[PDB]
Amino acid sequence: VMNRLILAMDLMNRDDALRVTGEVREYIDTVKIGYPLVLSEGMDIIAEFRKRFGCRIIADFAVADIPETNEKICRATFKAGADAIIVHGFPGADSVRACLNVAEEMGREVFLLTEMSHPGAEMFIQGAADEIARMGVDLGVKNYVGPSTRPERLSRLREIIGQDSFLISPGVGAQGGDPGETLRFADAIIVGRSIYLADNPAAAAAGIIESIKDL
Amino acid sequence: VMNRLILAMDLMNRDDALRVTGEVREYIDTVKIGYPLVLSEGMDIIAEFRKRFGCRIIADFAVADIPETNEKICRATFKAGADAIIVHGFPGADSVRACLNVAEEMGREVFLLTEMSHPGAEMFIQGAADEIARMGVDLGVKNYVGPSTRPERLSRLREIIGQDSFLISPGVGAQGGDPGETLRFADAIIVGRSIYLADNPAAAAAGIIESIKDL
Ligand SMILES: CCOC(=O)c1cc(=O)[nH]c(=O)n1[C@@H]1O[C@H](COP(=O)(O)O)[C@@H](O)[C@H]1O
Ligand SMILES: CCOC(=O)c1cc(=O)[nH]c(=O)n1[C@@H]1O[C@H](COP(=O)(O)O)[C@@H](O)[C@H]1O
Repeated sequence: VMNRLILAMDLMNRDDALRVTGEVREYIDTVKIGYPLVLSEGMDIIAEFRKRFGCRIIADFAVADIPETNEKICRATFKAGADAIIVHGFPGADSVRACLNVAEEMGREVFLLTEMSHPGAEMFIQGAADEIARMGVDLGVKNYVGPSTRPERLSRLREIIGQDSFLISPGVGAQGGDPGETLRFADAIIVGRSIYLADNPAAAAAGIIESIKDL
Repeated sequence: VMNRLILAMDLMNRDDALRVTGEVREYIDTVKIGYPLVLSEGMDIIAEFRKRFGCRIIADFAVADIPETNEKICRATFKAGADAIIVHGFPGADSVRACLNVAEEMGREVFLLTEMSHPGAEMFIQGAADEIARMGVDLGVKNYVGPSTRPERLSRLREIIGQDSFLISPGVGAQGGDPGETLRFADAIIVGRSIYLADNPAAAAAGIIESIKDL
């Protein structure tokens, strides 16, 4: 992805989300849109962004339901124009496979969320995360999400998935993660608040990128 | 809830969802709306149903993100008129607490999803589910979701949460669960396909209810 930087656009107002995304578009080719924006402004926001900005859109829907419901969510999401969808692995292999099947049908991609970045991830997800990643490998998943806040975990994830899999990583900036350290293991970093709450989002993005280029 | 039966309205077309819900409304007072319908028709569908049918709406959004994102999802969902939201416990206590805080702010309810009903739930969720339920109890959660497909698990869940907590249970009918057995432990059952794919949804609902009344 451009500059190895993915914007997490979690503003909840269309006007603010369009302003910030336009201001930083010279520095990214990929925007992650989640439920904060979609549930406030509608699924049509995905195609609007995709067209306006000529970006890739990752729908961060943390998909975490039974196979039949996951199927439906994925189909609605790809019908709305998303390039990829983020799926939890904790519901197990049939739930993941359901999403992979729809992505295969519709020519899209699944990202498997393996271990989360926030403190509560230590309670239950972290102990399962290596197995969740191995399950991904055995299902043929090629794209993964793991935590900037724990680069030792992010290194173990990378070890499981191999060098050819694509790994993106949230938790940079606001949550405490570091761009450069995270990019030792991840292919791209996700950044939300450190850019979209900045007084100058373009300057915030540019500053991050200047630290990425130095790598 | 009326007749201890909650409709899972996972049709993806507004006209079909309104037809079926209207046909079975004499038999329920509570509809569960999830992402299949909301991502196809918009969040406005919640208030439309709530008003048209004078039902309670549970937003089944399987909320499974970091605390700050969960906050945003909950606020958008309650702003849309939902009475309650379903939240995963697997992301840990801070993610759950974030949802509880918004519900307290907005006079709404959280349901904690503890153990899922599909086969893949055995991989990772089932081994954590008793702890997830105990975490719920220690956070003050009063409403829970557990699986009709495993009534021995559903009994253990009930044992943890006590007799005063409210427990609802999906997996009845299509997934193999039985109404009467499930209602030995759950206060209400969730039913989707066995009603909404039936040639006569009202007759399907009535048949289920006639088996519930016999209990
Ligand atoms: C939960 C599914 O989505 C994610 O991508 C995600 C997983 C995770 O472990 N950590 C994480 O922060 N994210 C998401 O990535 C974004 C992080 O934004 P920020 O902390 O503001 O830089 C935000 O949308 C959050 O919901
Ligand atoms: C995943 C969050 O939501 C749920 O309520 C849920 C959890 C679970 O373990 N099992 C389960 O079936 N559900 C939901 O409950 C509904 C079951 O519908 P059905 O099987 O058609 O009777 C459906 O919306 C499904 O997504």
